[PDB]
Amino acid sequence: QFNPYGDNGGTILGIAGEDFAVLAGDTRNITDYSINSRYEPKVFDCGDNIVMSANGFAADGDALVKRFKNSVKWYHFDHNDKKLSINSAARNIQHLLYGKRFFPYYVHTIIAGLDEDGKGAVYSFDPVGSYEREQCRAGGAAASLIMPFLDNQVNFKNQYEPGTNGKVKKPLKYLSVEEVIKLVRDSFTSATERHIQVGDGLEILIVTKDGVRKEFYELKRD
Amino acid sequence: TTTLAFRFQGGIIVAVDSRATAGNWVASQTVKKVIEINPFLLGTMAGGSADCQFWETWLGSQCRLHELREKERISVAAASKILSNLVYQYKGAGLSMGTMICGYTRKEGPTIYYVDSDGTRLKGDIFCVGSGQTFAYGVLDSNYKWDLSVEDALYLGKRSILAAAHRDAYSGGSVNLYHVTEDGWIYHGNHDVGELFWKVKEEEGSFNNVIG
Amino acid sequence: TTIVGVKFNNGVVIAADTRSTQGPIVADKNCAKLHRISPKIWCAGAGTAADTEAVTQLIGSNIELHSLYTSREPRVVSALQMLKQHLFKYQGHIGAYLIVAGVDPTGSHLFSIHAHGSTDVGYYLSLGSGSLAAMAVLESHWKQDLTKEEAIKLASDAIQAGIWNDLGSGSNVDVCVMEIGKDAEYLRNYLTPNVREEKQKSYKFPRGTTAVLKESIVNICDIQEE
Amino acid sequence: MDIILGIRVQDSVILASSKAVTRGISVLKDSDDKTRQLSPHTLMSFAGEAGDTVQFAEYIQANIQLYSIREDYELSPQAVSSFVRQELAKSIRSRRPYQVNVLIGGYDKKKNKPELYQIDYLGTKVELPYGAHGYSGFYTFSLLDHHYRPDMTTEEGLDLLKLCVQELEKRMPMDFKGVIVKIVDKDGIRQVDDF
Amino acid sequence: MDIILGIRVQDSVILASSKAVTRGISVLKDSDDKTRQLSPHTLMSFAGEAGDTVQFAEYIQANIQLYSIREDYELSPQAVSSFVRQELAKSIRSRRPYQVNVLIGGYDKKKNKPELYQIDYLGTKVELPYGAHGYSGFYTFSLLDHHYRPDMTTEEGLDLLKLCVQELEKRMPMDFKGVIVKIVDKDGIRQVDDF
Amino acid sequence: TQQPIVTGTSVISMKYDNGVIIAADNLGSYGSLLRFNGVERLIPVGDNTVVGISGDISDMQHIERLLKDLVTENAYDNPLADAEEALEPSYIFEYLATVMYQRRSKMNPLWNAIIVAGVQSNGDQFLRYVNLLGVTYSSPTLATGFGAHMANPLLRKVVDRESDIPKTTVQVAEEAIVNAMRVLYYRDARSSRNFSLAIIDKNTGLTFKKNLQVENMKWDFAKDIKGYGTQKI
Amino acid sequence: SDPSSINGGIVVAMTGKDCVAIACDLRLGSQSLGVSNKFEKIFHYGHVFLGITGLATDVTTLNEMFRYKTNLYKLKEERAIEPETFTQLVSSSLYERRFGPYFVGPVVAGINSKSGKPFIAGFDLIGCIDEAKDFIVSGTASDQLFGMCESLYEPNLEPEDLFETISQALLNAADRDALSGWGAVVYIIKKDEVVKRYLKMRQD
Amino acid sequence: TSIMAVTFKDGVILGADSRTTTGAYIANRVTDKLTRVHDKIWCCRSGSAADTQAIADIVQYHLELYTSQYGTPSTETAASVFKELCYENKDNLTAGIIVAGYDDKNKGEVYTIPLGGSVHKLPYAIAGSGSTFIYGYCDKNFRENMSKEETVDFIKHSLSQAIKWDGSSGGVIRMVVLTAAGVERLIFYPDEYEQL
Amino acid sequence: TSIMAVTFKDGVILGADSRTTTGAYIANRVTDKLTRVHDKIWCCRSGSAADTQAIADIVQYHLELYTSQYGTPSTETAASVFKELCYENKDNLTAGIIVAGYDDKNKGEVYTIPLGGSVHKLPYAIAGSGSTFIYGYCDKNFRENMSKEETVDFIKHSLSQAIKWDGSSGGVIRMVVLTAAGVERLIFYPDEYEQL
Ligand SMILES: *[B]([O])([O])[C]([C][C]([C])[C])[N]C(=O)[C]([C]C1=[C][C]=[C][C]=[C]1)[N]C(=O)C1=[C]N=[C][C]=N1
Ligand SMILES: *[B]([O])([O])[C]([C][C]([C])[C])[N]C(=O)[C]([C]C1=[C][C]=[C][C]=[C]1)[N]C(=O)C1=[C]N=[C][C]=N1
Ligand SMILES: *[B]([O])([O])[C]([C][C]([C])[C])[N]C(=O)[C]([C]C1=[C][C]=[C][C]=[C]1)[N]C(=O)C1=[C]N=[C][C]=N1
Ligand SMILES: *[B]([O])([O])[C]([C][C]([C])[C])[N]C(=O)[C]([C]C1=[C][C]=[C][C]=[C]1)[N]C(=O)C1=[C]N=[C][C]=N1
Ligand SMILES: [Cl-]
Ligand SMILES: [Cl-]
Ligand SMILES: [Mg+2]
Ligand SMILES: [Mg+2]
Ligand SMILES: [Mg+2]
Ligand SMILES: [Mg+2]
Repeated sequence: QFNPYGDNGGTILGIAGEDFAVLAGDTRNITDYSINSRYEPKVFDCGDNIVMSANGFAADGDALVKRFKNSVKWYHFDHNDKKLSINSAARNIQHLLYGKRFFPYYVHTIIAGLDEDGKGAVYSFDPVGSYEREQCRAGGAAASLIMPFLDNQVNFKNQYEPGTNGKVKKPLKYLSVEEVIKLVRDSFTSATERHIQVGDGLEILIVTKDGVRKEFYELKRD
Repeated sequence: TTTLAFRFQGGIIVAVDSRATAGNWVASQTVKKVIEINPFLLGTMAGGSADCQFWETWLGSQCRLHELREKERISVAAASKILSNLVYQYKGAGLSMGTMICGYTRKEGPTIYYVDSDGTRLKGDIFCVGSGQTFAYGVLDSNYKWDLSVEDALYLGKRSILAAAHRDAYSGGSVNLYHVTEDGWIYHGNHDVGELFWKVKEEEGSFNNVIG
Repeated sequence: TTIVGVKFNNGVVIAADTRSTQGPIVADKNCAKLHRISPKIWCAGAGTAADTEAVTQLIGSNIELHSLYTSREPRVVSALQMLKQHLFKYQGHIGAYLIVAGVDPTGSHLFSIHAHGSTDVGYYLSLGSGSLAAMAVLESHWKQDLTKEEAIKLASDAIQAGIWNDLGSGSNVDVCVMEIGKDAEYLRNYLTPNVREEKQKSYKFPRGTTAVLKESIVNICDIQEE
Repeated sequence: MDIILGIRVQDSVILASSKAVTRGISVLKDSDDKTRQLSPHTLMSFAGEAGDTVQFAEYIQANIQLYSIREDYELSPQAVSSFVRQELAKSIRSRRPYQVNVLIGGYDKKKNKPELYQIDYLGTKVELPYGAHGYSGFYTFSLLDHHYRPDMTTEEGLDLLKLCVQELEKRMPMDFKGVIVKIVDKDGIRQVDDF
Repeated sequence: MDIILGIRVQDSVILASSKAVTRGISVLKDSDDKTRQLSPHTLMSFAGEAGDTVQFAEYIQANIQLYSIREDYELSPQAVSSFVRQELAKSIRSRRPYQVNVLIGGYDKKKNKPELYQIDYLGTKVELPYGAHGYSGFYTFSLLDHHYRPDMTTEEGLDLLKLCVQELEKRMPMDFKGVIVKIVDKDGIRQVDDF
Repeated sequence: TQQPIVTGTSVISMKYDNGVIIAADNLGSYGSLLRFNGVERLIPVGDNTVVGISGDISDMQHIERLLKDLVTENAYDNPLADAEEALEPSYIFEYLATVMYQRRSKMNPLWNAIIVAGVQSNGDQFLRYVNLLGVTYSSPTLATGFGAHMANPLLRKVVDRESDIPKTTVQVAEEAIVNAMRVLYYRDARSSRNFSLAIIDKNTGLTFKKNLQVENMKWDFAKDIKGYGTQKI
Repeated sequence: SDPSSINGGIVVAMTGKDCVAIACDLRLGSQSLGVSNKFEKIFHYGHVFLGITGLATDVTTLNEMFRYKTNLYKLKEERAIEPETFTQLVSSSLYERRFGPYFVGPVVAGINSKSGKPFIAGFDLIGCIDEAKDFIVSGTASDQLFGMCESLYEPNLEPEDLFETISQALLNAADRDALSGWGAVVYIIKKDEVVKRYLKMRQD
Repeated sequence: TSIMAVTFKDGVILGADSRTTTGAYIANRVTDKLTRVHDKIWCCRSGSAADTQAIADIVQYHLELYTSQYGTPSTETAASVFKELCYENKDNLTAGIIVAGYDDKNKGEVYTIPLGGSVHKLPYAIAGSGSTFIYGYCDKNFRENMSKEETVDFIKHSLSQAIKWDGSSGGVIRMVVLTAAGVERLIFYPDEYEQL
Repeated sequence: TSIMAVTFKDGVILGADSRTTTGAYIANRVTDKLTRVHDKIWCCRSGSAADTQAIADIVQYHLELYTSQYGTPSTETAASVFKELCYENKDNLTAGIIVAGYDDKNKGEVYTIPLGGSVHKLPYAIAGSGSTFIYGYCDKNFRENMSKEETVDFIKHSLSQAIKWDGSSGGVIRMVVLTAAGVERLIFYPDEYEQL
């Protein structure tokens, strides 16, 4: 019997800052126990200061990103070159995904950018289009390894202030772009060590009011 | 998921949890399981996240179109039936929903409809829906009265979700409270279970089984 | 897993990677896959980890008793025969895929063993999920009359091919050289090409960060006098 | 069978067990006692597959009664519960396992404490203040979480138990024909004839 | 849903229908009216798969009400029952059939006779003195075979109906939370509020 | 949904400093039967692209006709069909990739794994993969089927990352490819000795080599191998 | 259906400077239903500590079995069993049930009384030994624990610092698992003193 | 697998390819499928490598113990021991074995034992997946009382074709000659037999 | 089924057995598997009798309509029409067809179309269940530019062996000769070809 789905591995990570947002993802592409590519870009600039990644089955991922990029183009044509806000993009993606409710895009989608107040924004989707704005989200193969670390080191969960013994929580102070990138790199270094489908390279896209910037880092190739 | 809604003297109380799971994996603790269909209508969400989200925000579009066309607020009966008739068309296809449509109008008063992906549409005073519905039912049925204050009713709903959050492994995170009166719904805050449990335990004298 | 065996002038060398995996998760990053059956008979194992360990211990134990009974140093063919007959009896259910090598009074030997009990002879062999990557290297670079230094190089290169290209293999290269008329040298972590880079941040917490309910001393000592 | 509950209070253990016996379409009996006295201060309620339940309960009873005669001594509730767990833990890897879940309520005369043990057919033992088997717990644990305090009287325990049974009678689909309630304390075992 | 009964006496038809709505583990409602008035002198009770029951009942209701307005005339119970049977007979060979069983109780004003029709989801129609769907008949038909006399009175019919419900409450495993009783006669349809 | 009947095995390829090399054997297997011994599985499109195809041969022949038709269609009303508006490797690939994914989405796939090797207008090397699922990826070395498991490890020792491409000559690259084909003949039970090889260079253009054979094979050592363990004779 | 995730639970162990730490959650459940919040999964035989995740009946059975075996060991050997020796005993015991295994994920932790060397080890359900230098994880949130440990851990942590690291590793892993939590215990083990700490955590 | 045994004037010759496959991967390209159960009684193995090795090991043990008590066994006796194992364990075995041996009294003999465990004495025998492709060739080209050189050519040409068409067969062509003169091993490489 | 087509100096010859089976029962022992789609374009049929007849009938219709508009079609054209039907309806068909024809420009040509619907132009082709047993024989004995008498002997000997070993094949050997001279039918009975 023909199986229309496959698993291309990989892992992605979105973090929303106070006036910035990052969307990271490893560059390794796989099937089963073989490496297809050590550098296959997974996070894409879609225009209008929005970055996107659809992790899981790469064919469905590429199709979805391609269709969203297309949706941005036609949003400009149909509405006098209006900038597609991140919230509007998110709702649009829900309809793209739910449109194939009974033959789904087998992907975990994450977009990142800035909201209309200039603050950092990350949105997260399931394969059939349910979505929610989030401060933090890891997706894909090693998501289960990364999310708990982010609950602890981004939202200061289970952390309290010394001397008070559980009475006073650690205050939720804001994180700089340099601080976030440190947490992203450590997340992927740790994920690479314990997950076989994570490695080769890490590509991070950073979104600010100035535009979209890229950073690349080597990961272990075993 | 644990969601409840009940009619009383002061209108309707709606209370939900916040957890979303994929198997044993906790996918989210910050899920909005109540949707604001308009300033007067609320919908609860249980089952498939996408199905509930998509079709209940769709419901809000149909309700808006009704009151544009008819120059009048849509009834809770009519709104709930639009959703039940829609999902009935998709019956068998695999939609997964358990929802309460909650509202208040002049002609109806406070009204709750349980709507279901199998096509079930039931009017009632008390409903609990989700994996942790049985736990919430225990607290509700023993403490429910028509003559509850808005303050006491709100607490009972909060406490009933907490009870389920504790016992049901697929419920938890936090409690979102809503209070529905004639003049629309009124949000009553997000309540983290991690803090609410220790607070309620201490103040209420309950959960003597657990050590704190 | 990537495991290989390579014959050379005056003996035989075996090698292995050090990754063990439960599904897509790495259970152990520095796993020891080279097992000692006797002082100069070593084998590398792939497949179910408990089985390769257990079946090696059992045969190694019986080989030791046999060596004491006969007043002779154990032979590789004895280990081979005992392993294959055991595995055949269990009809493949003991998931041990072994490359057995060693030196004895007969000479130097290299064999493979599969879980159903079939054995094969060769000058170069490879087993495990990374055997195809390793065998590609072996088929490209192997020749007759290899020296000791060339055989170690070829074996470790074959393991590296597995480490880099096979997701079921990784971390380090373990080697064991068994030369005729010499002690077998077990080279644990012969290569270490996968050290983790320094982390960007230290995650050491301030003392008193975690909330505690109760404390108590645990009595690990025995009942006391007086 | 269906619903079995347990709750341990200050000075006693109270076991409630349904009276219905249903074989498929009909309710054959509405006065069935799903319990056996293992010793003067130890009671075991049970529920699971037909036949296996009574067979197991009576087999345990026989063994404890044998021990009592041999040593002229009553085993502690903890000791009895451990014996029962071992029998079920042995059973689960048998040719045909006992498909039986039990609650063991006993009063330890040495420590002067009531004790309630919950053991499922796998041999999974836990000591609890209140327990249940099957779908009973899904309704009753929220009430007990809320309403239970460890220092209740036996009368308060029965009132809290009535509130549990009322909730079950409201929300459960199956008619379990009420419950037989039994109290285990320092004076032994007795049945509450009006509930 | 679960239990629906019907009995035709001398001058009326009496329909009894359970109040429980159970979804899996919980009883969500205990006051559900499993019936629709098709016309002033025709009542249809129903039971089957969730959603399909009400959807079908309301669809039939709408069609009969449409007929009534168009012709300014009430169809005979026989005519209505034939229409309903055809809809179910059409349904059974559809992509997704209506999984609904119904009883149609009506008073024919032309012939001055009560009439009770039993129709299952396959479109199997029969006129009866008394009828039931599901497991209800297994208990109730023996009582009705004994006690039923065709000249009974609306009250004698209600007493015989009470005896049926009592037997169901004794021997059925499921708690159906009592029944809503409705009488169909020359003066139309009314509900017995105390049963 | 179908099953592949007559099938082709590995297609292997890699980039080098001035272009790309691609190769595939000339066998059409019918299960374990090595049925057809003269099947060309490298199909050139113009003088700047070669499409290597593995998997179902009937579907390959269909794809071959689509590409032939693509050239015809591009020439229509196109005065620059042999110049600025000639078919690019990137155009040909994206077309195939679209078809492959559309077909899988109708649950009726073209049961193939495809590698499009070529050189672009600006001299850039093109090498990208696509299969029956519509999955696509690019890499300095690409291979299908058994090639993925055995050829890639050998070819990645020559070009391990992007920066190794300018350091790799056509002689070194071809040598690596030819060696990989020999290894596949040793170890793939559905391979043949005869193969075709294609080089697309930005300077010397398309060189298509037919009727190549695996040579310099090591078999002599077999004579010493006796029994399966204890046997001496 | 899957025996290893009916009851739920987790165990984690770590090495520090002249010390080891082992920790576990307190939940026992019947799939979605939470049954007990006092089900400890760490046991000790002399100075050797054993944590066990998986099917709860087997957790209890094995504890009783190793108590049985270590008590006989001590009577015959006239000394307490060491962590290295006990690890081999666990492996032997599990593998003897090769084709009818105990559905468990054991974790050994302790300090060798003679050498003073800190020791930890993990096993699969049939005896394979994972003897890590840094840390061992086990249970339904093992993936989560791997992620926490791999980032939070650093070598040669002092006892009171190691406590914080292992506690945060457990707590945050458990909060991303539906079948883990409902309390937690942490053992800090030094050559001749052991401290046991119950942690305050969310009860959902 | 492509295996065959052929009787001729001076005795019998066994022939085999050297390919062992796990699906389409060639696990061993230089396998020795011609195995010795006694000095001048050999066998060709096809099917499961584990099963045929286990069987051949047991047979060698039986014939070694036979020899120690009753002297050299006949080829028929060897075939009977193979049969007893293959027949009585037919449910659990996948083994297709050709037994070939040389007596002085009986000269060259060939017995084939297919899957069922039946025995068939023949002038020559072919077996293994690749044998299907050479039934026509072998039937047309076999003669009785061939010379050694003719029989080597017959086996070489036959297995060449079997290798050419069967993916499960390949590598070198091994042969073992059994005559009064003794036991001779022959090997033929791809470059030699492919050009035939 | 045992079917084959062979090109030679003067053109092409098609050959076939005559056995049609329903399991082990021979439903027809005198079947004609050599069928005419055009004056000098014939085909050999193997697989489902219903499918291959339905296909051959449609092809004959297409080539008849082709002829009426564009004159005599090439053998390549005929093979293409067969392929289009076999490929596009691969899910629902079980047909293995060999197409053979004679042009004056192209002379004798042979195209084989296996299950998948692929096309393969060859000097000669074999197909059907019985073809497996004669791959070795046919490869060794085929030469290009044979005479008519040599090609008849090659097909006769080949199909004889295929019949001998394949239970699904048997009966008479039918042949059809396609040359410039015209169309000649040949038949060979069991007593003739069995003694070969
Ligand atoms: B609740 O538990 O039903 C919850 C409500 C939903 C609106 C968020 N549903 C889920 O968590 C479901 C799984 C499920 C668990 C238990 C009962 C029914 C359904 N999960 C999701 O819908 C989901 C999971 N991962 C990502 C997105 N959505
Ligand atoms: B290798 O990749 O073949 C490797 C060699 C082994 C000797 C350490 N195999 C494993 O690591 C196996 C893989 C496997 C997974 C599942 C079932 C069977 C085999 N791993 C284990 O045996 C294993 C997994 N988790 C813990 C301990 N051991
Ligand atoms: B031959 O192809 O039958 C061959 C003969 C064997 C004695 C070496 N058998 C195999 O190669 C078998 C697989 C097989 C192929 C064809 C028919 C039946 C069986 N191989 C194995 O048994 C095998 C494969 N990999 C490892 C170990 N054993
Ligand atoms: B031949 O054996 O393939 C033959 C050729 C056919 C064109 C006459 N086919 C059959 O005899 C088939 C069965 C079959 C045998 C072998 C392979 C595939 C199919 N027979 C039929 O289709 C048949 C049988 N009985 C009645 C009608 N048709
Ligand atoms: Cl072998
Ligand atoms: Cl026919
Ligand atoms: Mg690797
Ligand atoms: Mg009926
Ligand atoms: Mg919970
Ligand atoms: Mg025949």
